[PDB]
Amino acid sequence: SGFRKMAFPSGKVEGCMVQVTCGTTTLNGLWLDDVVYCPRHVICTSEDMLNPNYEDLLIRKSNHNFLVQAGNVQLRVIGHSMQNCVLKLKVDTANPKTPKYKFVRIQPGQTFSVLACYNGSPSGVYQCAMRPNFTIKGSFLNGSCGSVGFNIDYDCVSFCYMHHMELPTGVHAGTDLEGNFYGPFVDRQTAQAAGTDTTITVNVLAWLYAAVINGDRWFLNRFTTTLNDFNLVAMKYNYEPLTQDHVDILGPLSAQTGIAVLDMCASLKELLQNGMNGRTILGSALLEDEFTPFDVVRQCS
Repeated sequence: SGFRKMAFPSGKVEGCMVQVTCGTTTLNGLWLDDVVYCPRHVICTSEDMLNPNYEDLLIRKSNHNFLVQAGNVQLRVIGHSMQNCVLKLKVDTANPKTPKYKFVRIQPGQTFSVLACYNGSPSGVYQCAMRPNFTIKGSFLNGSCGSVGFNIDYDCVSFCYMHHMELPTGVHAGTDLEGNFYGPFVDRQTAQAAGTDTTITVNVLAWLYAAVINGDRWFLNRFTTTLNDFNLVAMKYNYEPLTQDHVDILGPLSAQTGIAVLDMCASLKELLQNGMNGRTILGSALLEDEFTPFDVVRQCS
């Protein structure tokens, strides 16, 4: 019983976090085998941040310009190279704690765990969701650049995000482990802002299934709707369209609970049109959209 925003256990990632210093800029890196990954803007200075030419900035550096610290052990850099917006720092020692791992890019609407780190040292772990507009609503303070986001499956860590910057609404932007930004964001000072966002409909429905699995049934009703007329109401409340694939993915939950997907949609339609009238669902007074069908199945079922 119960439902919480649950993150993956972080040990496997914690053993990969290091501190990378260059000039007076210090931030976090990820140490896998004999490579350290970090945001390339570690090579920047404040007065070249408006319009930096990273290729020029990097060609002017030597391996000894990069201090890498793994706890108390200093790691000797024996090479460096740029891959898109990350820097790969070759070091002389393979990380003995390297887990089995993969670099995966995630989709908007998918969730992951973030290990917030400062000066190479982990601070906390929380669950996140990639918003439709390719930002994340993280919790990050100065110096959290380089903290990573990940998923764990059968002992293998799929790294999907490295933190790079905070946008003006206080939401966050980063790239995947190959250095490619999520969204239309760049690592330089511009007017760039988060675009408009939508609510992740399939997650909201998954979450309503979780609730039913946990005994919250007040919002259910005997009605059913077509996928077309549901999406008519969705598009009006700034919800993403629902698809047959969404319905298929919701299958396992629908069958476990006995509530057909389109029946639950009738519930959602009602909730959007009249609010909750002072009631809560799974401890929340608003529709939660940062729980995938996978997440629910993992916690419930």
